[PDB]
Amino acid sequence: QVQLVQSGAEVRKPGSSVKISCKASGGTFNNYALSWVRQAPGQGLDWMGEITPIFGTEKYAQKFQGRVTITADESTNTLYMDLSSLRSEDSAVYYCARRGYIYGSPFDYWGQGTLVTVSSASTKGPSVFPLAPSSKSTSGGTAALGCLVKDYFPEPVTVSWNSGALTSGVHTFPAVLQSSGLYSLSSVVTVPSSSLGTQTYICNVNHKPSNTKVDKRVEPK
Amino acid sequence: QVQLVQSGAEVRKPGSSVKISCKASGGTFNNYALSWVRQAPGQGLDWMGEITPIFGTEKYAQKFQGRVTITADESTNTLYMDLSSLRSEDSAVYYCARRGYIYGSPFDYWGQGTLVTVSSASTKGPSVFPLAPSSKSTSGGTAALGCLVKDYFPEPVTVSWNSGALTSGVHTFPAVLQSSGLYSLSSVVTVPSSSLGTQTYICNVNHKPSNTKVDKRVEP
Amino acid sequence: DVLMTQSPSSLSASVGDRVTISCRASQSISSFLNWYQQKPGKAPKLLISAASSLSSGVPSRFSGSGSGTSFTLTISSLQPEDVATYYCQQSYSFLLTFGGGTNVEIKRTVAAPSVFIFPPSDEQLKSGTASVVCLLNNFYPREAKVQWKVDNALQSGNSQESVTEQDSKDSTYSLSSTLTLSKADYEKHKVYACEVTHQGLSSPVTKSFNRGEC
Amino acid sequence: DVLMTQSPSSLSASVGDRVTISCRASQSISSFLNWYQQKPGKAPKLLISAASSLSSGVPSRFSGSGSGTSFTLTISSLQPEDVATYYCQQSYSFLLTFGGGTNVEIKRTVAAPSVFIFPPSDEQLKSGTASVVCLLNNFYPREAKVQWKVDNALQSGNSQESVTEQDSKDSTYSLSSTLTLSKADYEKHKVYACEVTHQGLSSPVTKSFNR
Repeated sequence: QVQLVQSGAEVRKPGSSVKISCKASGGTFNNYALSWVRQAPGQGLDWMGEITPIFGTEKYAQKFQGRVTITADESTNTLYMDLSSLRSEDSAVYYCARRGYIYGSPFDYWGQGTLVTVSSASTKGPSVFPLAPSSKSTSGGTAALGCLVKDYFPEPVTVSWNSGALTSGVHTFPAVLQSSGLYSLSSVVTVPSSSLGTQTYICNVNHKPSNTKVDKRVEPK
Repeated sequence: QVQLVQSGAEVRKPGSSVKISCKASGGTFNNYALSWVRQAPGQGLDWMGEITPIFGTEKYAQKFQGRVTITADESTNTLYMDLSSLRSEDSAVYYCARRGYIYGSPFDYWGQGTLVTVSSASTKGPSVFPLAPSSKSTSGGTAALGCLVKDYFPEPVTVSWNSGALTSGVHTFPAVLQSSGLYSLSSVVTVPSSSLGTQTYICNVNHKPSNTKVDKRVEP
Repeated sequence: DVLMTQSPSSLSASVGDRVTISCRASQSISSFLNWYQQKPGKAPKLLISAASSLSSGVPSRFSGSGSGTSFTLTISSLQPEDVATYYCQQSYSFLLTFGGGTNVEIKRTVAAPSVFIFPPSDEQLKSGTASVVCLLNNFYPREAKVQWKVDNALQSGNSQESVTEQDSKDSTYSLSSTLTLSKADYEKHKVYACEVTHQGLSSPVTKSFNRGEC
Repeated sequence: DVLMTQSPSSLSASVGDRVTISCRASQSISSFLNWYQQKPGKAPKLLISAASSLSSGVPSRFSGSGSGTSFTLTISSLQPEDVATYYCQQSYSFLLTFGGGTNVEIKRTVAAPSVFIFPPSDEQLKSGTASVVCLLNNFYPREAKVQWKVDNALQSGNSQESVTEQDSKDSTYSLSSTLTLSKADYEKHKVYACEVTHQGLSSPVTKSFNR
């Protein structure tokens, strides 16, 4: 209500179903209309359907009729979307969106989104390599330090630095799909070279699908 | 030998109109009365109306007065029906039927029928999958082979075997409407197991609403 | 309008039986009464016009009688290919009307079904879905039950069935039942079983396969 | 169904410029037109509802106008934090529909990239692949040419690039280019160089190491 909090990233095989939750954290779904909206890679917002619990009504976009069920559970104060017979094309970010039950109302509250990947490819955890600058590179007063997160499936990986402490001048690049069918990304921080003397620089990599949690300290070579 | 050949099955949105044609081959509509008759699923024949071009007359059943219009183009030997303001209740097979101009005549020629589906859903062609036994199932002496014609809209699909050379022992089942709102159908045939070794078995599937034509060899 | 009423609405008879169906008009229609035969998914076929005149090609086991308000169609010796719905229709009044139909069904000796089970095709599994099919072939009577079991767990809500019209040669039925799972759920279990209940089987017959060919 | 069409598909302007985005409906939607802001991998945020009603907390530099089939969103004073995709959406018909989006970018003074090169880690080389990385930091504009040379042999079809979202504060981009080689191929060569061409640099900048 104050905050729509969705379930974490999901990976499914084609033909399977996915159930995504949306918890009205510190509020309710009473006398609201609850929609699901998706955003496929590099595409726009696509409205899937809506329920208005108070009226016992539900409706879907024609192209999702027979594929999607939206259910609200008062007990858990949770809205669910179940998408069945998944295909590659259903790989997207799914958002819950709340609006007042009244005709014409706008979506004033959105969930953070849930990434769904639909693929028959096997889950595989990443190999994490340091991106270590030469001493010559750092001699100019700036140290570019990074971690290469290689050969994983599926998205996402999360990368932090110093377990949350370093955010300014962190660039975590969008993942690239390689010709192998595996993703890679890099995350780099650029810091004054002298800071290598006064603190550690540790990249924290989490790949939840493979239960991978890796920390790597990065130093110049 | 006159044959009345109707236009294909189609989906139409609620509130739209449908125009169906009926073409006389080996004959004409020039000295005949021309009726349309419909059959809603699992129901009886329901007479809609008739025109007699030779006498310039027309008549319509009270339950279709206004909504159905029947016309003829003798120059192309073609009869039409137009039904407007379609509702789900109008989903049905529509038949043209020809009879003599003379008072009291019976319907001695009928078209093959046209299935109109009133729905907001899109046309979708099927996927065709083989139904074949576990190899040990053939060790018995009778082999059942089939094709599963999955996820199409609207009805209907046609299934032949070996381009219509194989008819004995064929069972093409009624379509079932899945929870997805798409249809699925199976066609099966039983053959001597040994015939698996000496010829091909191919199912010929046609879904005309989507122009989907698939031939699928069936192999255990 | 002239209202046409047929009786009975359905009947069951043995091969070689004399079958009579009735058609009554709400007003006198003289001799202008026609009979059509219709098989499922086929156009109606004219059998008799002017109450009693057989169309060319119609076998003489078919006859029609009556005039005014009361008509009958008779099959002197019911044959397997006579299974159909029969419709009367008046051509006396300008607004033509059909009777509601009479379904003619055959009764015959009980025949237990042959049973075939089909694993999903590799082609369908490659797409992500597993349709498992059970065929009950050439049985009588029509009433039959299929239950699906996956590693002995009774399945509910994930199957659908269809039944053929009564066969024009042998008066039997066939039934297909399709169990639909995701490939991911299909790969979690080993034994796929179709349990068949029918009058011709003193105890249900179960056919199975083992996924991966166990 | 109502089809919502946005114009232009993208725009770039300077901080403080007034910019407008158009939204047209295929049929009259009365007042029932909403505008959202979305940053990449973030939830959309409601800006404007009922054509012209500003959501609480939204800066006054956002406004909306129109009715029927023609609507506009105006930003009177474009700020670096306004870089986003903006979507219109009709709430008139039974089945809701969005416009296709307008991508808003900031124009600022040219900034050349700071360039860094990373050899493959000894850790990676053990497992038989060599990833060489070139980093371009904090540059504007977006367009940049990154070429890989191995012993002066220009490399083809064995590199991939990734780019950051335009920075919400400084309006710059950063870019990574990754060269992938077998360990066998990497060990056969000495000079690894990434050559960068960009509008901020008088001559191409090359960063290199000897294996």
